[PDB]
Amino acid sequence: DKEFQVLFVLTILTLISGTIFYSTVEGLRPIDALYFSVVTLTTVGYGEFSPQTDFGKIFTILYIFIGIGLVFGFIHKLAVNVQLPSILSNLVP
Amino acid sequence: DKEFQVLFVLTILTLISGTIFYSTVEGLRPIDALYFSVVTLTTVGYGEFSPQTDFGKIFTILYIFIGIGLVFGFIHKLAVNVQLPSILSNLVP
Amino acid sequence: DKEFQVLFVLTILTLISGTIFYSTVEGLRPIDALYFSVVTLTTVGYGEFSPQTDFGKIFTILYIFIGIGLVFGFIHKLAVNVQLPSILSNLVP
Amino acid sequence: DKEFQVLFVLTILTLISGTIFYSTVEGLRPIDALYFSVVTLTTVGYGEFSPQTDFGKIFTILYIFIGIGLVFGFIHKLAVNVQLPSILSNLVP
Ligand SMILES: [K+]
Ligand SMILES: [K+]
Ligand SMILES: [K+]
Ligand SMILES: [K+]
Repeated sequence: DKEFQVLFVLTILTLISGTIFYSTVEGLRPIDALYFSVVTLTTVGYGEFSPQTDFGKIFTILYIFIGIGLVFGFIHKLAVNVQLPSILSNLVP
Repeated sequence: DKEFQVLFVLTILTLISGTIFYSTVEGLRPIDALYFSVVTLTTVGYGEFSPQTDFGKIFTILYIFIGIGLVFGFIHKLAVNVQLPSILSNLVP
Repeated sequence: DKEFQVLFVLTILTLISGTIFYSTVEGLRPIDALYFSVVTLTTVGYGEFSPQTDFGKIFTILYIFIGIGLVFGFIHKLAVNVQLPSILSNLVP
Repeated sequence: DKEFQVLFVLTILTLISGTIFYSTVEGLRPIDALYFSVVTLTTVGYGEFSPQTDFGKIFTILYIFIGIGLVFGFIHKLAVNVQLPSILSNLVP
């Protein structure tokens, strides 16, 4: 549960970093920057927003490599250590 | 096999939730909303439909984090506990 | 190595099925249909081609759920049982 | 740590190959070709750049199958053998 908290905070900080970057460099609204960061790191990739600048493209490359591991790490812990036990508890009437 | 049934039902409910949300908030046809929900949670992300409203964007963020774990959990069980044995059984003439 | 061969053939058959479906229902050139099938099941999802018909959308939903498991199963075996040993062998001068 | 170095170099070479291919065949700027290669192999798939030629489509199919395993292998090692210990070390004041 300390592992979950840590992954939770790391995920938030990572996404705040993306939000700051894309709003600054690609000129997105903060909400759009946050959304883009999430859709990128979860690898959903809508692409409706996609970096138009080389700085944006280079950062996105680095961001994916460093960020995917921590985002999926958090999702995996969320699924196995949080959602799994919760659904199980519901199954005992 | 009770695990498969549970993951099956959770996946259906999750997708129904997405269908309801996107048809309501983003104004998609139910079929398009369902399709969008699936393409989002499996992380395929065509993006032909992509949320235009901030409510849509914020929900999609939360939906991905909560939904990916249960959708891939179902796919993984479907693959290992259902498809794997089926193909194996076919390989004995 | 029989496991690799089986996953290889299952992957080919799965992709041929997608090729047939999308060329028929969505009217894509066979090459475009094959490409779409691959980009869908590997979850890359360019979306340049994305189903315009409801039949196309419903099939794509089912196709993803049934196909992702077998495609990633093949990729995983290709990586661990084929590429891994190959690169290792190269590392001994 | 020799495993990390090897996966690091293999990832670089794989991406250089993609950069060369897409700039040549699809006529992309090298930076755009590199970006496309990364967004493809990590399966993010923005699709803003998507192959217009059949040669491009066929290569992309083969590239995904051969490349995904080595890119995610590198990401996984980066996450578990590099990022994991680093964050842990930060947690001891
Ligand atoms: K993906
Ligand atoms: K994707
Ligand atoms: K995508
Ligand atoms: K896309």
